[PDB]
Amino acid sequence: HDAEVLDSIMDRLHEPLYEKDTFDPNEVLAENKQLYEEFLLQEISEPKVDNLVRSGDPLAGKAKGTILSLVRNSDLEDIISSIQQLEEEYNKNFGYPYTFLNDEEFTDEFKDGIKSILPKDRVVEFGTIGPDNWNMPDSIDRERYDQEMDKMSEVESYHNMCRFYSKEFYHHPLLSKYKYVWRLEPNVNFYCKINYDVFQFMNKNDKIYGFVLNLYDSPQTIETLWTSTMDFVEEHPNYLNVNGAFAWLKDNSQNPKNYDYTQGYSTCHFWTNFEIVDLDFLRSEPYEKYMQYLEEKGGFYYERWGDAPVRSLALALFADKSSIHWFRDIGYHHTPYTNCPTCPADSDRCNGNCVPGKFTPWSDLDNQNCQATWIRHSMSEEELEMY
Ligand SMILES: [Ca+2]
Ligand SMILES: [Ca+2]
Ligand SMILES: [Ca+2]
Repeated sequence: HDAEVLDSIMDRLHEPLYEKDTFDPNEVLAENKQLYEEFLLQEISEPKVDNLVRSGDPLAGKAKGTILSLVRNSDLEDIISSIQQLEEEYNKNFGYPYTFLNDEEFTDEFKDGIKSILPKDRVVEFGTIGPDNWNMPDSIDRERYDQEMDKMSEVESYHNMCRFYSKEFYHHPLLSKYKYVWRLEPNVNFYCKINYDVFQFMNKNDKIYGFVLNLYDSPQTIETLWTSTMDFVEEHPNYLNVNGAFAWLKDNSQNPKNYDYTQGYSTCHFWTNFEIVDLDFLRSEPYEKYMQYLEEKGGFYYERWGDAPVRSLALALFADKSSIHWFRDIGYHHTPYTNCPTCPADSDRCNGNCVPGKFTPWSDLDNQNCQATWIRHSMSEEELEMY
């Protein structure tokens, strides 16, 4: 980068978005609820773009994409619930395959249970994760881990999962053939019909990532993630994209404590239990190098670094934010949050099982919402008018 542009990014990354003590977080919270509400109460239906691929168009079903679920055998019924909703609101008209991964061996009953609730011609693949692509690596000092996890109270397997979903899933052999994943978790809800091919929408409009919910994280899980990340970026300034979502990373105005705790990160992240992702990005040098650097720091184990903030940092820093799409139209819930859009009055696109704009039923969690920051600072001119 031109030194001036780069310098100006570095400056922004080293200072809070709003000067300390020039704002009251409670007023910021209210303003932000209001901004969120304006978007959520707007009547929308689908992206206002040219190229949407309908069900049965020649391009429908032709993206190299899969729906991906990381599961244990005991998740069978919960993942079935999610699958049925996904099929009902979207995939019954497009027929993308499912890929299931598990750190243990899948049982035949899991597999048959899955197959029994999908159409006969729906393609499903089940893959085990090699122990060496899951387990705590040798580079981690286990007693140091045990010590840190003693204080922090945890399941080792949760740490493995976070790491796996940060840096390994996209290397799984079953995924080598795909460019796109729609990540699906157990026990979620979808509320609204999607009548265009989501992957083709991504490809045709150059979106590398899609999300529905955007949240604050727990700062104690990621104590040195941001500081380490800052040092990484200073060693690889060429990985920065000039239109990174830098303000979103630096917004200290709603939860200034989260910012102080991390010494510079809002903790805002895409809530990755839902994600649509272009794997070219995760396979690209900046993302792979960042993952190797976090692997070397050990924070996946010495701290509790979630795949969400990790993914989000990399997306914010190494890509143009205008390529990150907020799927406002995908009504979605995973406890305790819901993205529930508003339809025109005559529309049956949404099934009526979510209350439009009701982010969570527990108003104490309202300040975990980071969507307003995303709207205010990260949405490109195109994204702002896209619905
Ligand atoms: Ca400067
Ligand atoms: Ca620095
Ligand atoms: Ca430094």
